[PDB]
Amino acid sequence: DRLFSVVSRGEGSTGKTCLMKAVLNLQDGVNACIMPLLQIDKPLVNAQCTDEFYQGHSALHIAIEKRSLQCVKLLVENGADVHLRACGRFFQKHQGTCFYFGELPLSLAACTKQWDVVTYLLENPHQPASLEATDSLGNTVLHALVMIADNSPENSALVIHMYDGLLQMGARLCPTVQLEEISNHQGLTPLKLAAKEGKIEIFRHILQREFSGPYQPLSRKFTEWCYGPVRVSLYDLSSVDSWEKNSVLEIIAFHCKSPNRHRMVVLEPLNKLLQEKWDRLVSRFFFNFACYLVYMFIFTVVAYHQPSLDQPAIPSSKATFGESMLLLGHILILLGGIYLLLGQLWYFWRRRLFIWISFMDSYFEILFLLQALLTVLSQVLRFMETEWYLPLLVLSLVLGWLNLLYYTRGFQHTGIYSVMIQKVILRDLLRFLLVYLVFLFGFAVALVSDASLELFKFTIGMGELAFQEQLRFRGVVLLLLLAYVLLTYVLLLNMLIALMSETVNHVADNSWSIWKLQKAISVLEMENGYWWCRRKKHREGRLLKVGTRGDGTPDER
Amino acid sequence: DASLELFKFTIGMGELAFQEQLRFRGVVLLLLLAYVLLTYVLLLNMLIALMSETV
Repeated sequence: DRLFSVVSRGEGSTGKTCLMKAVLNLQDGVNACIMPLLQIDKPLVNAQCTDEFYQGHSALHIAIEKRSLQCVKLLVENGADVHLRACGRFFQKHQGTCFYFGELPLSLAACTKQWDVVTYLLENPHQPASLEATDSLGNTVLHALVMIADNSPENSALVIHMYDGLLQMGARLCPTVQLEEISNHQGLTPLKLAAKEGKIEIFRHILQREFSGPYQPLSRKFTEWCYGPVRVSLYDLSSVDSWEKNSVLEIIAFHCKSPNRHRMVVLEPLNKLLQEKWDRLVSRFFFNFACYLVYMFIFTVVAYHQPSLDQPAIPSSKATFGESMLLLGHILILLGGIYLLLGQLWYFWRRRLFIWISFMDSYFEILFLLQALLTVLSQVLRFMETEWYLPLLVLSLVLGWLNLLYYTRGFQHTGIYSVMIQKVILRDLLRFLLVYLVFLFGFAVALVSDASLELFKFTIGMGELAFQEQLRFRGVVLLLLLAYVLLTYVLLLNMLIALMSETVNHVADNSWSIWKLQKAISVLEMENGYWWCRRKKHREGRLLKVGTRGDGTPDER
Repeated sequence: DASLELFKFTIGMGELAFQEQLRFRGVVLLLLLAYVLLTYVLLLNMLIALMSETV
């Protein structure tokens, strides 16, 4: 064809005109055939590529992508649009795609540090760039700069300096429009979206933001009392006072894409803010701690002083004060069970959890829900007048004894080894109980092929039961079977020690991260589960006296 | 008696296994002995990880 070869030397399925194909090659960075396209048909320079891949794409986007200047200066005198979307299947639907490169010449101009065409597209007398522009997802230019971030500090540095330079132009070219306030169609600011997808470097950059030059509502890290060896940091703290959109640890609690969710609480305003809120208010959880302890004492003395009889729901035997303490402890114990049960069903209907499909998230709530289910079947079964109530009351008892050690969450030694054993609940013993109950399955089948329960009681390892059956010769088949007991013995001790090689090597600082994460979530969840009234929601400042020695030049003006 | 013999049941050297055919043994020592496994690997874990702490 003369068109594609004419744009090679000198279609309708992809919207590729001879100018579009003429931009698809750069060829020493020139395009000299723009004037006949001006003769034939701003609709050509802003033309959309027809294909499903590049739906909405124009040549100006390649003019950014070719990193040239002749393109962007001669693809703009014919009326180049800026506010135009380019959402297709080269774009933001699926993973493994050039996801959100910006769909927008200001955005993709601002992604790869092309400050000459950001500044140049901010100075064209055709259509100045909408900084507040957005897409069908609500993701603006800030969400473009945050969703492009990665774990590499080179990309973090170029994005943070092109980002802070974009804030420098936004404070110079088009001020008085709060671009950070603008949210997505999900309805989250780039503070809330950056903390949502877990970009601690740019959310940190929001928290570390201080603007040299005029004027004050662009900084976030404030200093009011200057001193040499003593720094006084102030913060507006728009994080926890966001009672309208979300709390930050709700969209960190629950995104549930988290690449690095655990480490980010160590970062400063969440850390010291939820610490001072801890030793404000949250540390007085000891009342519910000892209250649940005395609760378990009450069910302990109800089920423990169970009178030996065949008639359930008996009257006071005998007529003394202690049996009034028994029945009183019974009406008190399901009286508190209704409070815990309404708390967890409110947690269900509000918190919307866990359902589908394969991998269970929190191993807490299977135990709370299973204990709740077996204890309401214990209650209704107690109304159904049987004897089978008591072993399930023992089940809710001992599983409640396991539920005492959920409340072991903080102080400085105990809470962080509670993150050690909590993490080893999250990692090691699940596979160990899988293969160990498989090997007890083959072992208990192997001894049979009373007898079953006595086979369960043969081996903790405490068997001396050795068979008097002189018919089935013992001698090879327990030689290699007891050799297989040696195989699973050193294989499961090997699985314990090598399991500690798996989880222990990595849990050094993640105990110091998951810990203050766990009590951080507990802070923002005692202000949730307890429903009622005012938490401290003032945003005037946060007084911190950092005693870091500075003997240089502050020179703050 | 029952208390002191319960102290002498477990260094770990118990073979006392109950002849009481009334109180069915079988789930409640299944998950109770599973809890003995929990405190066994949890306190051996507390020994080894305690040596991670102080050693």
